[PDB]
Amino acid sequence: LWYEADKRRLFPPWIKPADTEPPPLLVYKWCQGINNLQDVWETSEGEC
Amino acid sequence: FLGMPAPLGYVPGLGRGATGFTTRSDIGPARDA
Amino acid sequence: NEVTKERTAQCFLRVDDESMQRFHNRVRQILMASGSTTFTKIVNKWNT
Amino acid sequence: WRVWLFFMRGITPLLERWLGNLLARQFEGQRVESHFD
Amino acid sequence: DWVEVGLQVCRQGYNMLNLLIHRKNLNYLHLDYNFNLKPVKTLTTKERKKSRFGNAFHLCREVLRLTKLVVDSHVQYRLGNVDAFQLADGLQYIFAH
Amino acid sequence: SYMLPHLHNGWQVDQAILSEEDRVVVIRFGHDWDPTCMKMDEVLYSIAEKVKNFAVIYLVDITEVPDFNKMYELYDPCTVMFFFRNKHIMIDLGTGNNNKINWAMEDKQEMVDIIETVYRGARKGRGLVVSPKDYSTKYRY
RNA sequence: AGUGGGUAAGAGC
Repeated sequence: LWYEADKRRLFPPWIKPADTEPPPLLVYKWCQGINNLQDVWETSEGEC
Repeated sequence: FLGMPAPLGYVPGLGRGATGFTTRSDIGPARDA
Repeated sequence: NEVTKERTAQCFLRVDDESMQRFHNRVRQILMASGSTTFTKIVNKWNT
Repeated sequence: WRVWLFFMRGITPLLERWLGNLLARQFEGQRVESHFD
Repeated sequence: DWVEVGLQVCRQGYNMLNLLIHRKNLNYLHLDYNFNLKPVKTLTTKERKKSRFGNAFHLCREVLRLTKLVVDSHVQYRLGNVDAFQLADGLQYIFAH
Repeated sequence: SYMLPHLHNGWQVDQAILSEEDRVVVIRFGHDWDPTCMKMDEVLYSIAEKVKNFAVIYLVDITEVPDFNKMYELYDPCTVMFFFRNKHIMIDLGTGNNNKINWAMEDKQEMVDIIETVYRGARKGRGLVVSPKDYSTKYRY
């Protein structure tokens, strides 16, 4: 079942843990994705 | 044997060859000579 | 950031309290289950 | 002197009872769960 | 006289402690007149286990030693070896150390 | 407690010790109403039948039978004595008092091990047996 | 700071 589910992408990327990242790498990737959002650390116009 | 009284003038400490012990001096009454 | 390539954010890490509790519980059950157990087994469990 | 006397007024009962039991003719001398059952 | 009573009480306490020491006819624990208890010889390990006294006994021994020190300071002052100032200093040193 | 046999006078205790030629006699010295004695009683009753082959259990109330209190130092709330062929057997439990088990043991497996080790050591003619489990530390953590 | 948790058992003289 897992071989099939990886053959045809039944599980979208957000499903974790994947066979590519250890959980600490998952945390690092989450932090990096949060940081890499376009103008995520903006508070001049009150966005949160 | 259960249900039988002790013989008169018998020391249960004796009659068996038993010997006591003294782990310390704080326990037990003072030995009398 | 993947565009500015600058230090936009700072990430401070910490070990979760649940993880510390789990580790303490593991060490406690290693120790308390050592009445009849070789020293090498205890040291290997602690090392692991 | 007074500090040690005030220690003595409280330490006296312990030694008194201990020696009274010790010098007496006859010497005298994990339970939470296994209490009710 | 108070010094007489102190000497009498020191002697009586020594006698009581000696009676307690020789409780099971174990006569190898020598207690001196300054309330220092020591084995008379190299006692065997069986004897050393058999000659264990609780914390209460040693507390009593040391408190009687303290009273012995006080009464001995008074006796030394009465004899004339130490002045009244020296007696007071000795008593203060006893009660501080 | 009440299930196990009870000895009422010191002569009965002597007869019980003498009459056993090939079984270790385990005697609980204490008071039936003592909670620690209650733990010893319940453990012994739990394993009174498992070790019937090579042991026997007797209960003695030191208030009604004080005849050993001086000689056996029967002043702890509960003590356990092991005898083999009219000879008291010592156990190097690790607590510094090899003469008796003066504390309550929760595990019945530990007491079965103690009885079996006592039987093995005393059958070989030895008078002191080394306990299978150390008891200088309660292993609480 | 501190006591311990350090008793080999056995044979009769």
